[PDB]
Amino acid sequence: SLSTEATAKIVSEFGRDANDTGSTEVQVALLTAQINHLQGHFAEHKKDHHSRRGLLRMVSQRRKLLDYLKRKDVARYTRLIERLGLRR
RNA sequence: GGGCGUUAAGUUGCAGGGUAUAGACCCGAAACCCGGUGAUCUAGCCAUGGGCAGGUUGAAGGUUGGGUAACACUAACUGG
Ligand SMILES: [Mg+2]
Ligand SMILES: [Mg+2]
Repeated sequence: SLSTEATAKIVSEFGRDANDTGSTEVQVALLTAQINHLQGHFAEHKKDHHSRRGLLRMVSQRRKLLDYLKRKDVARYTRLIERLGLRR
């Protein structure tokens, strides 16, 4: 689950202060950040089915809570995906 | 007693009739063996030079976009 140090960086700008660790902005950011790095892990290995199963949770959850906010505070999303990368 | 002999002139030439060896009345095989001449046709190969109007289809490969959590996937265009 990446480094205990890491994510320290990403709570800023996304969050209003450090240890504001629960804004939906950050977890999404935490998830993507892992996922992205973590796609390297499945390049090599790749027949590591089990590890993948955990991945999709990250992806499922990410997407599930990326949909939550779509209902609350409009364009509190259109100010973060492009800020990050993903709307495919 | 028996068998074969003694009682029957031969021989050397010349001509003829046969026969033996020879091609041995004449013509005639398909073949067998020896030694030469042939890859200017043709089979294959070896160098060295030529030839294939015109019209199709459109593999791999590349680029881009869609698609994926990432892949798969898919669309043009390019390519030949
Ligand atoms: Mg562990
Ligand atoms: Mg010749």
